[PDB]
Amino acid sequence: AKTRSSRAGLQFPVGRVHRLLRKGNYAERVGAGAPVYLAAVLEYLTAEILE
DNA sequence: GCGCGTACGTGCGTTTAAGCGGTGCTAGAGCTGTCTACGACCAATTGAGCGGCCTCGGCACCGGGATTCTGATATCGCGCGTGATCT
Repeated sequence: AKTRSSRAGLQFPVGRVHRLLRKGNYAERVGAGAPVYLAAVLEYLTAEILE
């Protein structure tokens, strides 16, 4: 699978989250797992609200 | 506004443990050196996401109907008071 969400088994965009973390002036560098973790958390909260 | 009653406040006595000074021990926070692997950066490219258009059906509108339901009165039942009868 190409998309990083598919690798992480998520419906939210890991690539977009990584890009925002980088172009958000949050830190000099952004780990590889931070976008995955944040996408998973956002997906969980979205599902929790939508249920 | 009035009246009650009781529950905090003020004060004195007793008790507890906070506080201060002192010494000891070591746990971990900080610093230093070294090294590796993770991420930024770059290039290529292709595919996921977005804009737009179309179809359709979920829901907003309107009309008619069922359903509470809120308030009063009144009827009926129950309770209290007064009158009549019996003991």
